[PDB]
Amino acid sequence: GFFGAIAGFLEGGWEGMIAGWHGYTSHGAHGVAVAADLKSTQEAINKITKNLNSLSELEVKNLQRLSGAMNELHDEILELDEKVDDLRADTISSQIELAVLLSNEGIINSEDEHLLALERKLKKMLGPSAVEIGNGCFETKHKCNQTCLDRIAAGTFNAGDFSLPTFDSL
Amino acid sequence: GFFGAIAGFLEGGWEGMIAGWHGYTSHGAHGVAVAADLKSTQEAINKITKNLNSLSELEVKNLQRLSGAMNELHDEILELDEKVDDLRADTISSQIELAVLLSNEGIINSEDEHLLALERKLKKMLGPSAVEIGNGCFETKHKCNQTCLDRIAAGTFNAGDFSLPTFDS
Amino acid sequence: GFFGAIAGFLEGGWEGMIAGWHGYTSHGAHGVAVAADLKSTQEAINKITKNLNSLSELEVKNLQRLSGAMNELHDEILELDEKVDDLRADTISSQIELAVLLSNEGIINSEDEHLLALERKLKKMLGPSAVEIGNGCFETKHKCNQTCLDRIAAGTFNAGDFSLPTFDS
Amino acid sequence: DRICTGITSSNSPHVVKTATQGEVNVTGVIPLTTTPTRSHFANLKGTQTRGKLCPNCFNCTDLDVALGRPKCMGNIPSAKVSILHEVKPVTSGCYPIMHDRTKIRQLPNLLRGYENIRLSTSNVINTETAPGGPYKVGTSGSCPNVTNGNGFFNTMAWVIPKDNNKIAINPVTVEVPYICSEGEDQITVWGFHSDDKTQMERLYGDSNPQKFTSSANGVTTHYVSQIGGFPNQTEDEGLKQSGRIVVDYMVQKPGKTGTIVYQRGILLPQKVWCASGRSKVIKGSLPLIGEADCLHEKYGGLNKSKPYYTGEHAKAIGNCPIWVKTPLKLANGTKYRPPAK
Amino acid sequence: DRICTGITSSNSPHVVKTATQGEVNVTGVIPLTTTPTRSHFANLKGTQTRGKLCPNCFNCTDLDVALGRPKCMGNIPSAKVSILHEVKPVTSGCYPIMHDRTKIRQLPNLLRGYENIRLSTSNVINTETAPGGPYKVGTSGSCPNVTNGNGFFNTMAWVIPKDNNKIAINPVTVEVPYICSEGEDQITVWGFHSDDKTQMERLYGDSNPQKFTSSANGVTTHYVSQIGGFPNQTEDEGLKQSGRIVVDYMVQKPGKTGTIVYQRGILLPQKVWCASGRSKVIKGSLPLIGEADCLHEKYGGLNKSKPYYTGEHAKAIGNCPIWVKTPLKLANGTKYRPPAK
Amino acid sequence: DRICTGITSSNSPHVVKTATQGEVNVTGVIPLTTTPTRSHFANLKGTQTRGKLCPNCFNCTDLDVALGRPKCMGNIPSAKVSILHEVKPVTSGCYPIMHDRTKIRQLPNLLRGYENIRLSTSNVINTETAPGGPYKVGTSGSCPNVTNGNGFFNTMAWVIPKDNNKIAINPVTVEVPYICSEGEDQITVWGFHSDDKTQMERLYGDSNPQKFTSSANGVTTHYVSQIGGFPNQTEDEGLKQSGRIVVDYMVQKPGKTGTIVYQRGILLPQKVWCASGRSKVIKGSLPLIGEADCLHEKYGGLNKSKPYYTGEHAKAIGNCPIWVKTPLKLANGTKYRPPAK
Ligand SMILES: CC(=O)N[C@H]1[C@H](O[C@H]2[C@@H](O)[C@@H](CO)O[C@@H](O[C@H]3[C@H](O)[C@@H](O)[C@H](O)O[C@@H]3CO)[C@@H]2O)O[C@H](CO)[C@@H](O)[C@@H]1O[C@@H]1O[C@H](CO)[C@H](O)[C@H](O[C@]2(C(=O)O)C[C@H](O)[C@@H](NC(C)=O)[C@H]([C@H](O)[C@H](O)CO)O2)[C@H]1O
Ligand SMILES: CC(=O)N[C@H]1[C@H](O[C@H]2[C@@H](O)[C@@H](CO)O[C@@H](O[C@H]3[C@H](O)[C@@H](O)[C@H](O)O[C@@H]3CO)[C@@H]2O)O[C@H](CO)[C@@H](O)[C@@H]1O[C@@H]1O[C@H](CO)[C@H](O)[C@H](O[C@]2(C(=O)O)C[C@H](O)[C@@H](NC(C)=O)[C@H]([C@H](O)[C@H](O)CO)O2)[C@H]1O
Ligand SMILES: CC(=O)N[C@H]1[C@H](O[C@H]2[C@@H](O)[C@@H](CO)O[C@@H](O[C@H]3[C@H](O)[C@@H](O)[C@H](O)O[C@@H]3CO)[C@@H]2O)O[C@H](CO)[C@@H](O)[C@@H]1O[C@@H]1O[C@H](CO)[C@H](O)[C@H](O[C@]2(C(=O)O)C[C@H](O)[C@@H](NC(C)=O)[C@H]([C@H](O)[C@H](O)CO)O2)[C@H]1O
Ligand SMILES: *[C@@H]1O[C@H](CO)[C@@H](O[C@@H]2O[C@H](CO)[C@@H](O[C@@H]3O[C@H](CO)[C@@H](O)[C@H](O)[C@@H]3O)[C@H](O)[C@H]2NC(C)=O)[C@H](O)[C@H]1NC(C)=O
Ligand SMILES: *[C@@H]1O[C@H](CO)[C@@H](O[C@@H]2O[C@H](CO)[C@@H](O)[C@H](O)[C@H]2NC(C)=O)[C@H](O)[C@H]1NC(C)=O
Ligand SMILES: *[C@@H]1O[C@H](CO)[C@@H](O[C@@H]2O[C@H](CO)[C@@H](O)[C@H](O)[C@H]2NC(C)=O)[C@H](O)[C@H]1NC(C)=O
Ligand SMILES: *[C@@H]1O[C@H](CO)[C@@H](O[C@@H]2O[C@H](CO)[C@@H](O)[C@H](O)[C@H]2NC(C)=O)[C@H](O)[C@H]1NC(C)=O
Ligand SMILES: *[C@@H]1O[C@H](CO)[C@@H](O[C@@H]2O[C@H](CO)[C@@H](O)[C@H](O)[C@H]2NC(C)=O)[C@H](O)[C@H]1NC(C)=O
Ligand SMILES: *[C@@H]1O[C@H](CO)[C@@H](O[C@@H]2O[C@H](CO)[C@@H](O)[C@H](O)[C@H]2NC(C)=O)[C@H](O)[C@H]1NC(C)=O
Ligand SMILES: *[C@@H]1O[C@H](CO)[C@@H](O[C@@H]2O[C@H](CO)[C@@H](O)[C@H](O)[C@H]2NC(C)=O)[C@H](O)[C@H]1NC(C)=O
Ligand SMILES: *[C@@H]1O[C@H](CO)[C@@H](O[C@@H]2O[C@H](CO)[C@@H](O)[C@H](O)[C@H]2NC(C)=O)[C@H](O)[C@H]1NC(C)=O
Ligand SMILES: *[C@@H]1O[C@H](CO)[C@@H](O[C@@H]2O[C@H](CO)[C@@H](O)[C@H](O)[C@H]2NC(C)=O)[C@H](O)[C@H]1NC(C)=O
Ligand SMILES: *[C@@H]1O[C@H](CO)[C@@H](O)[C@H](O)[C@H]1NC(C)=O
Ligand SMILES: *[C@@H]1O[C@H](CO)[C@@H](O)[C@H](O)[C@H]1NC(C)=O
Ligand SMILES: *[C@@H]1O[C@H](CO)[C@@H](O)[C@H](O)[C@H]1NC(C)=O
Repeated sequence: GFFGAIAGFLEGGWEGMIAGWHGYTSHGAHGVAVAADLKSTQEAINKITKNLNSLSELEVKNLQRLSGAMNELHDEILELDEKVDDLRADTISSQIELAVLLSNEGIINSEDEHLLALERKLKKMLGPSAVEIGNGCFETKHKCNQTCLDRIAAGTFNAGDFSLPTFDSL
Repeated sequence: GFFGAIAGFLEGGWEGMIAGWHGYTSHGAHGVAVAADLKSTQEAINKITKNLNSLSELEVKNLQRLSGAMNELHDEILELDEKVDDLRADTISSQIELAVLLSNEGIINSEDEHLLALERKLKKMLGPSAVEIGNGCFETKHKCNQTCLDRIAAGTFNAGDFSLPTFDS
Repeated sequence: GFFGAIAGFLEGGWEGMIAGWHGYTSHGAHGVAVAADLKSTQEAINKITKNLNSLSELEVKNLQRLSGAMNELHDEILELDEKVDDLRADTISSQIELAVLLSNEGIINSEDEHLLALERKLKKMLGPSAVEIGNGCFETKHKCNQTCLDRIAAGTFNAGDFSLPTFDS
Repeated sequence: DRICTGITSSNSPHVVKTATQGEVNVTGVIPLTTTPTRSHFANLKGTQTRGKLCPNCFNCTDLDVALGRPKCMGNIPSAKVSILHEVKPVTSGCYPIMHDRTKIRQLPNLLRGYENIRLSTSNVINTETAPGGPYKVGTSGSCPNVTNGNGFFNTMAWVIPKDNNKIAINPVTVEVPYICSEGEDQITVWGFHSDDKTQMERLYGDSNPQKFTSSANGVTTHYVSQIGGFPNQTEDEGLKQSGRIVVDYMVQKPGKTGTIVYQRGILLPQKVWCASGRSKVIKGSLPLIGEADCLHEKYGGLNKSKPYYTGEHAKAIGNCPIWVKTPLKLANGTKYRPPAK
Repeated sequence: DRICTGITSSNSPHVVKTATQGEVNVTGVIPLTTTPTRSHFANLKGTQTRGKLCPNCFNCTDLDVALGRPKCMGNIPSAKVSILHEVKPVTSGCYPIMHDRTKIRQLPNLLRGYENIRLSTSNVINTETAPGGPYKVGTSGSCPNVTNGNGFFNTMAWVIPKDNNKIAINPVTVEVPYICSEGEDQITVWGFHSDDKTQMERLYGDSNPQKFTSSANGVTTHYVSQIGGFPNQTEDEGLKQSGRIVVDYMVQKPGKTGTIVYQRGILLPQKVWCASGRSKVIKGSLPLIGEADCLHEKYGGLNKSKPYYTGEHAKAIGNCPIWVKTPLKLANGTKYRPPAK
Repeated sequence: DRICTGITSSNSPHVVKTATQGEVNVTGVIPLTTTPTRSHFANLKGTQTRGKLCPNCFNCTDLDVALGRPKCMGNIPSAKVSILHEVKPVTSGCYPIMHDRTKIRQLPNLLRGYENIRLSTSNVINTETAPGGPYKVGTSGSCPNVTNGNGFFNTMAWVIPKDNNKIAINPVTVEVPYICSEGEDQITVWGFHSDDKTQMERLYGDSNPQKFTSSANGVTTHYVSQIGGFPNQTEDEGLKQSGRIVVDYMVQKPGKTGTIVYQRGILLPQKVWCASGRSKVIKGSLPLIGEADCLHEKYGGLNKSKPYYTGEHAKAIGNCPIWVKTPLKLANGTKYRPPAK
């Protein structure tokens, strides 16, 4: 979004990322490895699913006929009744449009926020020996190929598997 | 929230945190110390208070009777008038519901943002010798019991009080 | 905002920052240098311009006279019609008031978010030898007067210009 | 090695509007609308739906039933939802009416607006004490009853002056009492028969135009009869007749009396409608086929899937999608990004 | 040691809905609604509130005042807000009226819809030049005036043909002139007296039903009188009478005249109502007790605390809470978290 | 050295409201509203706008045209948008009408509500077969025709009884047929002439008041004529006359008949209005000057700049700004900050 543009996040995207919307890339001698983070993808999906349920919860009064106003006899009143219905339809429509607009605004905006959170998952796993650049990238002392990258995505990656120091967990 | 879930933030909470909604914990030999941050708590409360004033500022036109339409004589008109009132009430109600939903959306969402900001307060106080993990935690070279944590929350913590280096303020 | 208040971001502002809304300051032997970031400013302006287009896209049905209801003969009906118009004006106005309030809420809130992204621009440029304090400031090994700061704002700054290490892109 | 955070790149044909980024392509959406297709109308799920007023009255129109045409009496079940299937209801029998001279056609459409509809079990006026000399009650072969004897609309009494009473009268006034129960509206049916100069004199002893005036809840209506030269018989039994009747209805709110001022040819109200509650009413057609979540004036019966719908907005009742101007979509993916350089 | 950022854990019985996380428990809420309780109605704070039309007219119903019943004349104060306390207003004296035969009952409810109400100070029609031969003005013991002499409704003149003029007339036409001030609506009260055959001939020289027709702003209404056999006296002075009057009202917009076509027994308009502005009107009951921010048709007077309210929506005026479907809560705390392991 | 992220400090005279920070000063705003200024009315851009019904009928008022006044027949263009410039339309010729005794004045305002308006080319009632004995058609010098001979309203026929027919009659009934094309409303114009006692007998052979009754779509209206002593001629041709006509209109929906019950002096309907579609109508004034995006009842013609506007809300058609309570502004800058020491 606007954050990633200013922060110098990569503006392009990775076609290799299929299992999910968000994840990690690894750049080294092997070339470029790509892995999706399912947790980050799932969270985004749950937010959207909740947002879909929320929009679907809206109820409005039925518009039916007036019980008393009779055709021919009360045509003037009926014209006003038609007008009342039309304006109700118009007003609720624009309100729903606003609710959906704000929903889509949130979903698209939350992308960089996901990336920022994926930094924190990546950072902790990599241990204190890795170097944070700031553009969403870390420089590692160890090599990290597709097999390595995949363990990161799964959250099972250990830095001791390259004799590197770790943040010992709780 | 969704950030904290991905970021590996602690999903549980601290019953010992009473003086406020947000704050710090210290895990060491002393066991686990817990302190609330009043600055972060006040900010959250003021945001909500302003948000309450905003919701309370809404005005809508009164619904009263038609001055001209007489009972019995104009019952058909009066039925439509009744319908107009019903639909106004329905529409404004759903609009207010939307406004409150978004308000609650903001308040609940802002939690992780508060945590993220407490990181920046904690980090500067802890000085350059501490190590940022990324999960909202810092590992310190020095010990920090409840007395130490209280100094952090109060913003008085100095790293030179452990002969450790500081970011010069 | 509330983030910057808790994070201990500088709450004041810089009159010297003219070319833009957001940017950097440099504190050293030179005194205090100030430069605006056009990229961050442009982004903020574009979001607002898009937000203006969105608000301007709203269409609502015209209110005109009833074709059938005649003056004098149908004055009771006409009174209800006037009420229908009045409430439409009232309801849609408050909806627009809500839409605009949320727009400005987003715009004002996004200030600290811009700063947080400007940290990431600054951090990468400064290279691995710089020290992140956490309050939006970095400590450098080199001097950075106004000429240096301008290079940072422009994104042309290299740490090799002081023979310091860089994150190579 | 350098490890970064990245976002996928895929085909992004779908578009959504945002507040701060305008329209953006995305990898996936959840559609929030559909355009429904026109279908037959149906019963509203979880609610008995009224079509014909009297379902067991075969070969009877709603107006037939509302007027109390012989052979067309029966149970009128309550319903919280009713379909208006005749914008201008017609009769299909009994004595020839000149419908367009009053508001009478809309009477069954008025009734169906109520939840409960019943015909009164006693007469609202005793014809044997009704003003305007002694009467005998007239009938017609146009209105054969359940044993095919000559009858008349059960809501009215075609009162005829006795042989010693064939004389003109000044306009006389009868008060129509309120005979319904707590909360019920009373709908009083009444009218007047007229004929050519000869039959008028035979039946009533007067061949001058007769005058009628009703008054209830501030509403007055005035009629003047026509002597011969009537328009052709229509929507009746098909049996040729020289006379015509004019029928009207009179709404009496709870505890309210009405008055009818009449001369010769008066059809005095007998059985009256007692109605209460409200039925939700929309335009539709018969028969009702199956069930549906939503009855929609334009699409008929439709079941609810998406929360919203696009197309022709109209009156609709039940569990319905909400109308919107445009096909809205909820984003279920990421804003489009080009493949990495 | 490890120092972390953390969130409290407390009992979280309260629930709020969110867009992206559904319903969540929280440690604290600010309630935005209350359910009001029924209270007596009151004066609207900062606005003089009308109950009775004429506060100084003791033993007078609003309809009494509107008809100009003797002893029931007085100042009618302006009001921007009015309580409708009689859905079907009644009289409590004077000559027996057959109320339900016209729209007359609603007359004071029509008047209270205006901000300003005054009775005209001159008569709108001079009875000594009024069509239909020479007249004398009639009075009754049913309508004792302020000195307990025989009087009549001050809005009307019970005109009677003189002894040399006791003869039937063809329907004559009178123009009712507009006599109110700039911007005012004129509300013209008029009617007709009727009796049994004997009194009709004695008073008017005709015992046939008389006919009356009014016309104003496109509205025509037609009446036919009844001769004897009247409904029983009610809402009157309690003195036995053989005759009944029918009363109606006629609205004349600024500068607009109306016409009345009448025969014998006519009650000609005298003093007329002159009204202007609009008063905000809601249903309520009397007496008004104290002050309130808001008058609510269902809950009476209530003061404003919470911004919204739940319960029975109805018409309401003043500084009111806004009705909502559900008891909304503003979140004032943190989403529930289990105690840390 | 220490490098930080900072925000500007500038003059911040503008204020906007936020959800969570209340009102805050900002360095710049984008105004979203303006208060419009009152202007002359105009043509609606992209839509032909109707003013006078018949623009080329010079020295003819809208009411003149609607009544079918001679010389005031002409091209009446269709229009999807119409200006109501006469709240109470007046005539400017032909025989003296007592306008205020019916709803007739609003007739052209009713017509302009339709998109298409045409006068029928054949008569709806044959005067040579109309009930009430044989007739001749009358004319007047007050209504000079296209060759300046004595004429009358083209919508009506001033029928006069022939010399063998100078006699009073009982009320006779004519049925008014529906003669318009598919979808069209028929607006039937009719009335009755009256005069002093002498002229009534010369013309009609009866000097008693005459009675007239119309009936259409459930609506009955009743009139009784006046004999002499009329109000003064106004809004007419200016030629002195002893008689007055009363004119009324009767709306017939597709396929619906109406009836008129009449005696002497009847103005039988001839040419009738056939109208269809809907014109969008707002109050305005003439002449229309130039073009505009929006026609606004209060501001006249105005062009659209800002998306919203403040001021007097009223009916408006076209491409209009949306009314709002307050001058809203979109923030275009940063929240105020004090200069940093
Ligand atoms: C009324 C009658 O007898 N009608 C019969 C019809 O009669 C014709 C001819 O006799 C003839 C007379 O010259 O012309 C018609 O009238 C002419 C005539 O010039 C003048 O009288 C008049 O001024 O101008 C008219 C111009 O047209 C006259 O109407 O002849 C037919 C064929 O022979 C015959 O079928 C008619 O008899 C009626 O028919 C119907 C069915 O077609 C029924 O059987 C009628 O019985 C009823 C009915 O059920 O409707 C019997 C009811 O008991 C009775 N009800 C009451 C309360 O009296 C009704 C009632 O009389 C009529 O319905 C009222 O119109 O009649 C049967 O009479
Ligand atoms: C007119 C009269 O004398 N009425 C008094 C009443 O008279 C009785 C007897 O005449 C009786 C015997 O014939 O007949 C009763 O009616 C008969 C009638 O013959 C039939 O038509 C009818 O169908 O059947 C009836 C019998 O079954 C008739 O009513 O007797 C009572 C008993 O004392 C007496 O009260 C009547 O006198 C009137 O009383 C009231 C008080 O109750 C008033 O004082 C009346 O004075 C007024 C009034 O104030 O209203 C005097 C007014 O000046 C006068 N107003 C005008 C404008 O003239 C009115 C006016 O006459 C009446 O209101 C007209 O109804 O009367 C007092 O007259
Ligand atoms: C018919 C006639 O003579 N009209 C003229 C009228 O004459 C005077 C005198 O006769 C006078 C003598 O006593 O009586 C006046 O009426 C008295 C009446 O006697 C009393 O009972 C009553 O209480 O008071 C009345 C007023 O005091 C009577 O009015 O008036 C003048 C005298 O010269 C004259 O203008 C009248 O002639 C009419 O004038 C107009 C123009 O002003 C037209 O030319 C009329 O021609 C027409 C018309 O075109 O309008 C001719 C038409 O052919 C005819 N239309 C039809 C369908 O027949 C109309 C029609 O008569 C009018 O509408 C009638 O009101 O007249 C011309 O007649
Ligand atoms: C405009 O008005 C003139 C006169 O007002 C109309 O012309 C006239 O029409 C009448 C009746 O048609 C003529 O009067 C006579 O009619 C009898 C009918 O039996 C006839 O027998 C007589 O011989 C006589 O014609 C009258 O002569 C005639 N012309 C004039 C100059 O009066 C004219 O029709 C009107 N214009 C339009 C377009 O209708
Ligand atoms: C973004 O979406 C738009 C609209 O869905 C795409 O534009 C369409 O592309 C198709 C090709 O498959 C054409 O047939 C249509 O005519 C286009 N319509 C419009 C309105 O442009 C566009 O290609 C998408 N962009 C990306 C990058 O996926
Ligand atoms: C249906 O048929 C006839 C209508 O003529 C009714 O039976 C007649 O009623 C009259 C009443 O005056 C009596 O003379 C006899 O009972 C019958 N006479 C003839 C000639 O049939 C019968 O009551 C009507 N109604 C029903 C059956 O409910
Ligand atoms: C929105 O999310 C995805 C769109 O990519 C939809 O598809 C699901 O994606 C998840 C990946 O986490 C997998 O279970 C499958 O690929 C898909 N599941 C199913 C059941 O199709 C997902 O269905 C969409 N959600 C909604 C509510 O529409
Ligand atoms: C979250 O709030 C809900 C609503 O108050 C709690 O559920 C209620 O629990 C109480 C006591 O256990 C019961 O009396 C109510 O009947 C429950 N209501 C419903 C709707 O279930 C729930 O216990 C709370 N959860 C937590 C973790 O605090
Ligand atoms: C109330 O009572 C009577 C009406 O019956 C009025 O008395 C009349 O007063 C005038 C004064 O000029 C006398 O000329 C009449 O002779 C009186 N009539 C009778 C029958 O006594 C009295 O004025 C009325 N007072 C009002 C209306 O204020
Ligand atoms: C929102 O809830 C908080 C609770 O966290 C309230 O804050 C408390 O208010 C009391 C009295 O005002 C004071 O002691 C402190 O401000 C808070 N107490 C504690 C123990 O934290 C706050 O008042 C609530 N806000 C509103 C508007 O009701
Ligand atoms: C922020 O708020 C308002 C902006 O309207 C400023 O207050 C106004 O400033 C004008 C200009 O001199 C003076 O009339 C008064 O000081 C205020 N007038 C009104 C009507 O409020 C305020 O000074 C602004 N503050 C800053 C720091 O910019
Ligand atoms: C919002 O404000 C910005 C400036 O604060 C406007 O952009 C500047 O406009 C001036 C002249 O109007 C130019 O000289 C600058 O080059 C513009 N860009 C800057 C200062 O970065 C912008 O036009 C405003 N937005 C709208 C929609 O009017
Ligand atoms: C914490 O640190 C200091 C050391 O003197 C003091 O406050 C206290 O003795 C220590 N222990 C506890 C439990 O506070
Ligand atoms: C800062 O930069 C260079 C030296 O590095 C030179 O221009 C001068 O010393 C300084 N100039 C300014 C404007 O501060
Ligand atoms: C109308 O004429 C009558 C007498 O014929 C007179 O009373 C009245 O003042 C006149 N008014 C006008 C407006 O000419």
